[PDB]
Parts: sequence; structure tokens; C-alpha cells
Amino acid sequence: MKDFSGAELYTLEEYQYGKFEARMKMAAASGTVSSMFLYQNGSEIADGRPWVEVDIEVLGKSPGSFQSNIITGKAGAQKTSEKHHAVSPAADQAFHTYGLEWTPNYVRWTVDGQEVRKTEGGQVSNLTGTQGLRFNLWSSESAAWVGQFDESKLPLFQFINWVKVYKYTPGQGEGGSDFTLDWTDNFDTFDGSRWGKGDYTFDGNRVDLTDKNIYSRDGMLILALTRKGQESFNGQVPRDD
Ligand SMILES: [Ca+2]
Ligand SMILES: [Ca+2]
Ligand SMILES: [Ca+2]
Ligand SMILES: [Ca+2]
Ligand SMILES: [Ca+2]
Ligand SMILES: [Ca+2]
Repeated sequence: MKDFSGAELYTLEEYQYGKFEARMKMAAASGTVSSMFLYQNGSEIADGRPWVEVDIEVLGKSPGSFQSNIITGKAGAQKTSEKHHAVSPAADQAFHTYGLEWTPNYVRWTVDGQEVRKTEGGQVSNLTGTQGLRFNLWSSESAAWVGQFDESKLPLFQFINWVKVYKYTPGQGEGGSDFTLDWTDNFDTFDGSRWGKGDYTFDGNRVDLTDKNIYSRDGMLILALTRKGQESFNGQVPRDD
């Protein structure tokens, strides 16, 4: 029913702890949100269950940084911890490898292997259960957060070159480390046994996440943000040199 079309790529499976890395070139225009996040599906339901989510969100008005967040508490009463981190070159101008490391003890955010944030204890202790890995591209109705939405900048595209997912195996990883690679995806194709395409929306989101805006071209998974009725991708995928 909404007038804009966004997209979401999500793992069908959820995991308890792990290390997640994605090689991406984000999308950005005033009013947009381009993300990588861990999400306990169902957190949005206000039936008393806990909210469990860890985010990496590039806010459209500020492509030179991304906002990190941990959402706990419960629907209607979220507990948050927004912080901002510089990305250079800008997130929408080059590929970067974004990483999330989630253990019982801490959550670490990395960009090209460098730590930009590590939260220990506190909210992390409430990230119980499982979370799936997701990526989406949409626009928020909160102008103070993402900027007034500039429709003239559409269409926008977020490119994912590859993903790595590691199992949390404390003390049992390569050389006595804490993680063991589980699977990787180079996105030469859309693997439907591993991923799903989002078809939903939520209050505060001006767009409908639709499977129409997920494309697979030349080694990459593309998420698109377009006006409704103009869902398409015909250009070239950027190079990751
Ligand atoms: Ca409508
Ligand atoms: Ca607790
Ligand atoms: Ca506008
Ligand atoms: Ca495996
Ligand atoms: Ca779907
Ligand atoms: Ca690729």
C-alpha cells in the first residue's frame, strides 16, 4: 500500500552468537537507511517478549558514517544505544567490509577489520536467543534522524559482494581462537536455500520492502530503493578493486 519500494535480504536461519562479515557499497540520500543487522525475528511483536537486535545503519544524510545500535527492552519500550562511526571513503563511494562479532560477553563492530565499537556486558547480556543476519534499504519518516527524504535521488542501490558467517566455537576455532567459518556466499547467484527476500513494512518506514527490488547481477546481490512502479535495475555493478 505504500508508495515506495525498498528491499531486504535475510538469512532463513537464525544463530546464537557468531561473527558476520559483509563486503558492501551502501546506498545513501537524505532520508534513507541502508543496513546490515542481526535480528531476532518477532521482536517487533508487543506481546511481552524481549527485543533482540544489533544494527549497522548508514543514515542517508550522512554517508561518511554509520550508526551502530543494540536494541533490547521490548516492543513499545525499546532500550537503545546509538553511536556514530566514520567510514572513509564514504559508505556510498566505496566497498568496505562490515563486521559484527556477537558473543555472550560482547558485541564488536568492525570496518575493514578495525574496531569502531565494542560493547561489553549491559545490553549484550540481554541479547539472548538467536538472530538472523539481514540487510535492508528503506526510508524513515523521522526526518530528524535521517534527513528529509529527497525523492529526486531515487533510484538508489546497495551492493553486496560477498558474505562470511562464522560459528561461535569458544577455544575451538583455528589455532585456539573463538570462531570457525560456517559458510560463505559470493553472490554469483541468489541461493534460495539460504536467503529470503523481505515482503513487509512497519510504522515509520515510508516504503514496502519487496522482493521486486532484490537483483542478482555480475557477482553481486543488489538491494534497490525506487518509487513504486519504477522497480528496476539496468546499469552496471560497481567494481570492487
Ligand atoms: Ca499507495
Ligand atoms: Ca537480563
Ligand atoms: Ca520529500
Ligand atoms: Ca557449514
Ligand atoms: Ca519474501
Ligand atoms: Ca561476489
